[PDB]
Amino acid sequence: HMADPETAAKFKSKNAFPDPLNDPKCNPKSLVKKYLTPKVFESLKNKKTKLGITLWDCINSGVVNLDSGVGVYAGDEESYTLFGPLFDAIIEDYHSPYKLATGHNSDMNPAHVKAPDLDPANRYIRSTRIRVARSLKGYGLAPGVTKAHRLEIEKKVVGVLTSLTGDLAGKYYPLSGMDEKTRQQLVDDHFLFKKGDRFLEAAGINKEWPEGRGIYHNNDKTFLVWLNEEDHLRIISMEKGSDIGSVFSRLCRAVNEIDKKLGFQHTKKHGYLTSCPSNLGTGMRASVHVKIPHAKEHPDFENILTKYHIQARGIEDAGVYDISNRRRLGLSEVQCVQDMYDGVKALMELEKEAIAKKRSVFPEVLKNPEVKSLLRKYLTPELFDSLKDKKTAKGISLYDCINSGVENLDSSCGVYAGDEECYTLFAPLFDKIVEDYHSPYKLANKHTSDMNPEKVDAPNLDPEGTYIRSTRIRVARNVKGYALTPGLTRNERLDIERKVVGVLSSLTGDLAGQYYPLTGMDEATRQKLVNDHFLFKKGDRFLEAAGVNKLWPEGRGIFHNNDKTFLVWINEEDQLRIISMEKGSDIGSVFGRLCRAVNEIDKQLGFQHTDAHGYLSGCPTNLGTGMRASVHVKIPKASAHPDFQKICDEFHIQARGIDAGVFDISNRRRLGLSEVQCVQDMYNGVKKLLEIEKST
Repeated sequence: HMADPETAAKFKSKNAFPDPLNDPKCNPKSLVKKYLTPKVFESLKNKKTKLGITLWDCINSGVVNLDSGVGVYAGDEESYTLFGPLFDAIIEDYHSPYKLATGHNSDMNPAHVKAPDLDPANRYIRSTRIRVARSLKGYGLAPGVTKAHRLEIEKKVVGVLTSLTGDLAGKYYPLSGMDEKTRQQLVDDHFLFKKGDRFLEAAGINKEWPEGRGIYHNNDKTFLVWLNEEDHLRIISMEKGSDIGSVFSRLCRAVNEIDKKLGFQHTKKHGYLTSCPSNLGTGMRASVHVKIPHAKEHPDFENILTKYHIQARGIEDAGVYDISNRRRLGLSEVQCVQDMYDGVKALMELEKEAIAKKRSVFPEVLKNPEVKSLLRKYLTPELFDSLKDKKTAKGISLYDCINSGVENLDSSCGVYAGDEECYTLFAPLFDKIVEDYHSPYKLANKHTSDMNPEKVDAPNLDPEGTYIRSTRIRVARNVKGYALTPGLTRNERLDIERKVVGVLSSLTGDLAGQYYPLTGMDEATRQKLVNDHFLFKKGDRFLEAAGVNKLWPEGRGIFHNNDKTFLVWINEEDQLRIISMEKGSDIGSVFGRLCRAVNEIDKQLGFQHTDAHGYLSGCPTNLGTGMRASVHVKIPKASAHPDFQKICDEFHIQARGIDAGVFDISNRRRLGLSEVQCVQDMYNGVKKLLEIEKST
């Protein structure tokens, strides 16, 4: 249960049977204990491979580490035959029901896999990963490879890897000579490996550490190679989402190229040769993270697992399971992936059946009297019945839209739109909620957008900042051509991030700045952002239930200008949250800067917009202008003045408190007035508040 190398060495130096295998501490499930019998030991203790590999070399880790599951490593290919009486038994046990006599067939042609993307909307599956172990022709395996040959392997591999093009293009980092900065980065990406543990140590695998070891990854960070760790190659293809077809394609592309140029250790009986016999055959571990708490309780759950030879283990994450293959010998890589795909699909269809069933009925929780959401107010059972089966082109149902209000009974609204079509297809519900929250606006009135700052007449109110401390204007926007945030697929969100960053990086003048993706953000970048109050985090339970938090934090990021007067959040609650900000009183300048930035983005990308709703948002509260204009101002005199109420009411502004009696003055309306009108209203209102605070 800890390594005892000193005790093993006594027996090894005498070439005697390892007595500690008969030690009560030893794992009674140890394969080396089970099959290294005194007679097996006697028969094989004097044999050596061409590389000088002995039986003791092979069994050493299993004696040093008595808690071992397997407990042997092969120093070379010859070890599997010369020490066959040991390895054969171990293999056929671990890999049962596989029989070496049956033989193994490899298949790394991704075109043999039929895998249409299971879950692009990411309703169930969270991530997909495929890993294979390989060793190069012409060398011993990792426990027996010579110092010179490990270096030759690294060199040959790197030559192929750095030749890779397209999405496989990337960079190699040798462990030897790696600086602290790089080490930190690779840890942050979880790409780093360190000196092997007690098991690899005792196997002889750690020799010459860290010479000849290295890490390669593509620029997308969806392809990773560990070089000369436990095997010559550990090759991993991975990404968020469900697209195992694309993951396996990328894997195959790289592996076949290496195979072509270099060649792999491989036999009919064993498949690909690896250091540990657990990794023979396909040498593959395929893994999908999927949320299936309902399918788990189904009586056909274990039957599906058994049928496809997969296993389900536990991994915010309730109901999430790691589905993985149990088998590597007797099925091809193609077959493993297809079983993985078919198996997860069957498990997913179970979850979907359970959910469609529960969604087939009016949400009983809404019947409760003390629930006061607009959802409850307007969602009658007849309305529910007339709409519950209709779906948008992007696959959004009514229940998708109302889910957050059903899961969060204490919501105010409780309805999110997954896409533009929701506002039309589920209009009998959405119209009522829009006109309630945005009262007195009527959708029949329609909305006029206006982002021309020259139509605002705003001579600077308080140049000294005596009363007005800061001025802020934010707009929410969503990019035309996509779902809204709650309905986004993985690829849409990534496309949005890519195109927005593109526009933002092209911004010149006082709008020039830098982007900070959340994915792979370091401690110091974060801290810096927190200090400026620029950082955002994963959405709350309302956003979580609305489907807004999917694949967090992929596709999410932060941009700000050098002056820190311009800030953009990407794919937070809306696809775009755009903020212009200043100390002092100059609303015209803040709005002028905002318009310059928003209009440029509009021209390049386009926004989601209708005549009736103005700019579209997943949250109906952010429709129209999607604007929040904010002025921080010290107004003790006028807050007590009796024209105060009249002023706030005429100009549709409201004051809330916050260093002094600084009040936040913000706009009350978003639909029925243009951005220009909103800013002009704010200017006019604040002007009158100032005239009272300044009278003598």
